[PDB]
Amino acid sequence: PDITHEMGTTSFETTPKKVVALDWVLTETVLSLGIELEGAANISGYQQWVAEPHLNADAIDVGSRREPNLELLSNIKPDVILISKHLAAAYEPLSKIAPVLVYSVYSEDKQPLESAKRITRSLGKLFDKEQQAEQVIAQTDQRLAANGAKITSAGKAEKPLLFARFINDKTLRIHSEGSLAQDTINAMGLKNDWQEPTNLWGFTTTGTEKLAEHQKANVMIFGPLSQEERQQLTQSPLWQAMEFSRTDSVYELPAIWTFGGLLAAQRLSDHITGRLTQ
Ligand SMILES: [Fe+3]
Ligand SMILES: [Fe+3]
Ligand SMILES: [Mg+2]
Ligand SMILES: [Mg+2]
Repeated sequence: PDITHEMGTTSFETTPKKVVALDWVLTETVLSLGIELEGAANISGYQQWVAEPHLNADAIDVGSRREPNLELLSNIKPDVILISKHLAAAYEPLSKIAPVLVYSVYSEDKQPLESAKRITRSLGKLFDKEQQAEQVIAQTDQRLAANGAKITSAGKAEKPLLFARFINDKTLRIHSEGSLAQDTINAMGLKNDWQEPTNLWGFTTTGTEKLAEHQKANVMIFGPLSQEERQQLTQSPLWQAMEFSRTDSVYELPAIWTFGGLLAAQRLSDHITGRLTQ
């Protein structure tokens, strides 16, 4: 019955049935184990930026990731509330409503894939889904290796990758050390063209002029992009001047969460493999 999390040890004499997750990677992880959410933070955002796996029908929006709705959470009476250390200032208030477990995929460890495995195992214990947890972990490692072997065998692993989130006309997040994207492509035997320092989420915020020092890369642009965002890239003199634009070496990915878990890594791996070996 005793579960350890980042704020100590909690006992559950029955598996918690009504589950709230207050970040999207914990939402993804709960869903990865075949468990439904009573509530999740910012469902319209999860739908836009995460997309899969699909949240269950009856899931209630319990506030923003930064501002949980305490009145609503009190009314819906969860059996467990899942947060990261990024919401630790809400630990004691949420604790008055229900048992709170603290799990952080993104920490100063900067090993998101390994953290998501550790956390998939803890939540597998919490929900009596340990076998399902071990298979999500094994299938993640299987898919990365197999996709890596395919890309390498096709002679497509030699060109380095640049992973970019569009922020505005003049601003990008480039994903490298500590990013889900980097843990994924490292496992697939690919090279990151970005070697600048990153925050604990695994990205550097940069100007778009920095792309000029990375023209030999295959550029992967995270989805989704708005019509206005995509027109800004299509029409930008800077982007159209870059070698990767002239050599058809720019790929727009679908909506896959850059701060997601094992299922995000699986989907990102599949889509990269598709684009590089089509
Ligand atoms: Fe939010
Ligand atoms: Fe964000
Ligand atoms: Mg999140
Ligand atoms: Mg990003």
